[PDB]
Amino acid sequence: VGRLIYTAGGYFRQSLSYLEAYNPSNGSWLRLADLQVPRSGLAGCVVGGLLYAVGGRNNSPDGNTDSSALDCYNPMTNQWSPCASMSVPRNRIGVGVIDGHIYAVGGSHGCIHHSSVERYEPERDEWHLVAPMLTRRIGVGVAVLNRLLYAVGGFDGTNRLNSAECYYPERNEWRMITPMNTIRSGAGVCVLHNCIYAAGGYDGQDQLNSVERYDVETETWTFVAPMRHHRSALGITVHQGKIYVLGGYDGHTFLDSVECYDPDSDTWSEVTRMTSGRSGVGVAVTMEP
Ligand SMILES: COc1cccc(S(=O)(=O)N(CC(=O)O)c2cccc(-n3ncc(C(=O)O)c3C3CC3)c2)c1
Repeated sequence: VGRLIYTAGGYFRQSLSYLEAYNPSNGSWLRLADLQVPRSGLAGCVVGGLLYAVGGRNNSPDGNTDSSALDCYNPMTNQWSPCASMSVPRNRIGVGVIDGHIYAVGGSHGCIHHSSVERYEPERDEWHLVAPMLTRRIGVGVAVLNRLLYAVGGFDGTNRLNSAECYYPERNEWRMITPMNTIRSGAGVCVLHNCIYAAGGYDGQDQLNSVERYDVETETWTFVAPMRHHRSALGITVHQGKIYVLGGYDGHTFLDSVECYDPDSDTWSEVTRMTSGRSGVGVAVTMEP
């Protein structure tokens, strides 16, 4: 009990510093301490009850600065603290947590599209590079299932991708998995039960409302019910057995819509609205502040 969905950063006209937390138990939103530096295209995650904001870019009227930053938010104090920075700036990043360690995957630095991957050790406050992906990927969806790390879709600098790959930590090795049925860059990727879900994204022509899931045992991708809204650069998380998608861009509007997927009924429903429309947020779940 007592866990909230935190959304950090994002974009609307410029990169944002907002940290806001939604309580599914009562529908309330809380505005919390702003990020020290505005950022869009970041990712969020939680280790040990602390929220981490990783990478992104500060797009402002006076600049576009890609971020190598790792910042830690403590709900007990409502304060952000800098942690060790990554080896390289990573905008349009994806992240995943394995056994208390944060993996930062891909992303861009200027016109460079990274295949590199690095791993953070909170206990030592250190990053170290691990094996790079087989493909350069920005706008990459990342999730962890059964202590394996998945990198899904994205953009390699020439093509948006339907491909996906998996990292096996004990071998420090990446291997391709079955590709998705749809090209997706800037999708929301998460894990629910024994499947990796890829929701939304951009296929090179349109923002998508379709959603597909990879069953790690059968190695197949299957479509589930589509979202009500097409969206790219959405936030996503799982809470109490349901997927939540937050914001994104539908080709016309920066959405404030938050939708919730119930896997038992295979249905999406609108559950709340963010306080303002935005895309490119980082999202994670931890205890209320
Ligand atoms: C029109 O304004 C917009 C519209 C949507 C999002 C933003 S954003 O400020 O949130 N943002 C812009 C940036 O960093 O350029 C961002 C963040 C994460 C990933 C991605 N991402 N990565 C690759 C692709 C693709 O086109 O294949 C995309 C885009 C999402 C499909 C972009 C600004």
